[PDB]
Amino acid sequence: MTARIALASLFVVAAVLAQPWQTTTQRWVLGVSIAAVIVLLMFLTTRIGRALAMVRRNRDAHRATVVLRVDPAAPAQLPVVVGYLDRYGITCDKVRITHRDAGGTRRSWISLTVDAVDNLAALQARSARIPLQDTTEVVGRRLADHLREQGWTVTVVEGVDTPLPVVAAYRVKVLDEVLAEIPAEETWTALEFTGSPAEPLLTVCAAVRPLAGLTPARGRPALAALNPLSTERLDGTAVPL
Amino acid sequence: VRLSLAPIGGAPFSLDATLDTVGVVDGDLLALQAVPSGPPAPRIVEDIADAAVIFSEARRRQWGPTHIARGAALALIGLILVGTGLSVAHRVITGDLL
Amino acid sequence: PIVRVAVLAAGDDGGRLTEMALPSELPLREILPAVQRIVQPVRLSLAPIGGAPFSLDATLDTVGVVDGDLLALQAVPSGPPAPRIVEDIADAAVIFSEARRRQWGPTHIARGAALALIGLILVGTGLSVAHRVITGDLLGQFIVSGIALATVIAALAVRNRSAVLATSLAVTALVPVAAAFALGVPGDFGAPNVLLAAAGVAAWSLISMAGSPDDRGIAVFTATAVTGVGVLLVAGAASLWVISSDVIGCALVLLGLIVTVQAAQLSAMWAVLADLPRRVRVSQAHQTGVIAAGVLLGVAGSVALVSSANASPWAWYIVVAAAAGAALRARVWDSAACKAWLLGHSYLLAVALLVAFVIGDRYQAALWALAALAVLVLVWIVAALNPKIASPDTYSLPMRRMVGFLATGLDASLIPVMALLVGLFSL
Repeated sequence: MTARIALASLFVVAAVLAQPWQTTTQRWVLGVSIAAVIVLLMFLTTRIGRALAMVRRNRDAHRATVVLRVDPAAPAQLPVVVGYLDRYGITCDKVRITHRDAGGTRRSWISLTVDAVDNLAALQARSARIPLQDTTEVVGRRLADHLREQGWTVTVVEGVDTPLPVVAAYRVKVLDEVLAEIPAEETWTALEFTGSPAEPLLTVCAAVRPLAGLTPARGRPALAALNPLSTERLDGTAVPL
Repeated sequence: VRLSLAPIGGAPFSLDATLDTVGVVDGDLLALQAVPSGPPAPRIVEDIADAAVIFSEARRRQWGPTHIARGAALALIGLILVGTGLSVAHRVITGDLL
Repeated sequence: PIVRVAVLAAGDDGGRLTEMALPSELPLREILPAVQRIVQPVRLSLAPIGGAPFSLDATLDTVGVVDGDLLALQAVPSGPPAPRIVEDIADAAVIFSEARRRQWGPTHIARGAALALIGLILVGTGLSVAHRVITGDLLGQFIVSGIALATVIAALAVRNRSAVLATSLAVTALVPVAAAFALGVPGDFGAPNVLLAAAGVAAWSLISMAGSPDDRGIAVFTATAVTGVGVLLVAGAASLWVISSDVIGCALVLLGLIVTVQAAQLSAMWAVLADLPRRVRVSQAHQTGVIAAGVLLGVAGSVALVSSANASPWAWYIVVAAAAGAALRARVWDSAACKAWLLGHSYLLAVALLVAFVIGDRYQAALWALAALAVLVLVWIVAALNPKIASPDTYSLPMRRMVGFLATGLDASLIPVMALLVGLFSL
């Protein structure tokens, strides 16, 4: 979203300065510059780049994630799972609540991501090494005990789920009806909260096997790291609440 | 609601056990709060061995306005120094009242 | 009204950090025995990490604790320190000045000798370069290359000996290397003397950056390495291809803005998890170098365009555009020194234009260069005294998008004004 404006500006300043557009001496430059402005504007050449990437690709311990399983879930426990983005001095990078509608059991999963460079000092105080994985275990079990305290039964799991087979990914523009809609024999929704939980910002992902106001992921990586065990950030810009 | 007595920072009492089997001595503090629906929340402790690093993060504050004042004072010192320097390099070469 | 916190008590052996839920609207003198009972002649108190301990009569709500903070368990701070009394005055001189580290020792002498060696290297470079370029005599290049070879051999010999004399010695050893490598093929100070000095600076920077044993002297090496590579390629463009009258600095400011805005992928390109506390600092170190070069070449081209007279007014647009581009890129970086270099780009621009005018024999815009520096120091002072204009939280929601849009439309789309400077499409 930066360099394309520069190339378009260089092309249009290559265009207008041929005011004698006669006998194809700089009229050729005029024609190729007006043809090169309209073709670089980036959705047709990132179509090319996405084609190269997706046909090319067909052949860590920095972020860690702990997911819990909650069977009788709702958005009613929504604050106590959105507040854990930064408390007890650990700054969880994203919390993700994913729901399965394969049948009637809308199976809900809560994944907590803890980095090792956003809380380097907090983890380095534990021991001389960086015990990231054990600390993610402790943060997951603290959320487990808090949610079992507040009413809804949760269980720490490690073979957690499969929203892709670990099959059609979509993303909506946020907000309450468009997720109430979400066909075929698999249905998935996923919310991801991040960014300073006093003023939190959330991203949305979904899958079936466009519906009302969604948009496909045209070019699949969004399904690839959609498993809550994975360490990713659910690409797409976060919305202001 | 189901209110019960609890020691400070502790789980509420099992309602069918007396105050002698629970271990409350004469001279304690109890608070009336509701019973948590489920486990006693055993409050898992995670060990640390080098906790002075955590303070070494918090007193080492971010950008904020405190570094703005250091930058502004340094800019003022630099401006006074070069305002001397340009003026004296002018007046040594050739100089009017300006 | 119960509030949940996490307390940290580390005095005995290691430490304990546990979550708990304390009933608020109780004075802290009542719930300190609970915290001491769980997680443990001096009484203790809950202190928020980053501050001072609390008054025990004050409760957790009226002291500013939100649900989920981290509180350490510190001491109720101090009292009277039992001050000493002496009545003889010579005894008062010998007693009350002990707590100073006035001890001379064989560790002030090492700092003195290392500082003496650095001063000898720098003033030998200064003397023999002033011997070489003011008169005409090849004793100057001989002595500069001699002290440069001496400091390079002294730098590479103490890599595994003291490791702080080595790194600072290698930082001060690229002034004599740059001064030696600007005298071959003398001429009239020439074009390619800059090229050979740039090759020497980049060579020493790249042989000592990856060869560095530790930090404290990494960021200046990558800063001068990207500076050397950039001015090396632009001196190659100015030495062979075109005569390049006013457009050396044009390619220099383009390279500066390119290095500045595409610094995430660049900084990632220069890159058990036990030594992860090292690497991220080193990684951040590289960023605090590279943006510096993204300032420095951003200076080193903007001083090339508007040094003399008879330039274009579009050059006066493009230097203000370079200033706004390298200053409005400050909010997108998180750390301190990156923001410092980005906000100080325009300061170095003002001082560099003032010194280029005072060499350039003008003295009519040099007062105006000081006026622009006074304007920048004034807006620094206003944004420093009352924290309003330097705090973007009291701003508007489409104003942020409009300001970022103006920034990315000025720093990227200055290339038509670049085509107006070079005459790139008058061809």
